[PDB]
Amino acid sequence: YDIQAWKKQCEELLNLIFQCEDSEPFRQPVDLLEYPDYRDIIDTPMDFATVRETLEAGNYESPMELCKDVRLIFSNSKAYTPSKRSRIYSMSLRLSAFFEEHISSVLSDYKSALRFHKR
Ligand SMILES: CCNC(=O)c1c[nH]nn1
Repeated sequence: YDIQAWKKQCEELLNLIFQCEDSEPFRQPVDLLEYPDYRDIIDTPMDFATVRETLEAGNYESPMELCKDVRLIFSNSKAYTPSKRSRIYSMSLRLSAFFEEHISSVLSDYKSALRFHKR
């Protein structure tokens, strides 16, 4: 029933993602000195510290908005990878599976609570 519960649930999931070794390439914005052509390929950079900062600033209204930005971290990795076998892309796929497995109940509980609120 709690329409605000998603926020702490997302904070806890972000904490788990930061402890996961697979999140290392995605914890901070991609370094342009490391990947000089990054902005020629990626229009909208995204990373987990930016997601956490947006959440802590009170700049997400719903967990769907947070989801959209986390999914953008993974689609940017898929678009930038030179190979479906690359180390960083392979890390992104495992981390995406872990994220999707955990965000499912957050989204469901939020949408259910909002439907109850507007009944
Ligand atoms: C963190 C920026 N690099 C990537 O997303 C990447 C590199 N190889 N495969 N994907």
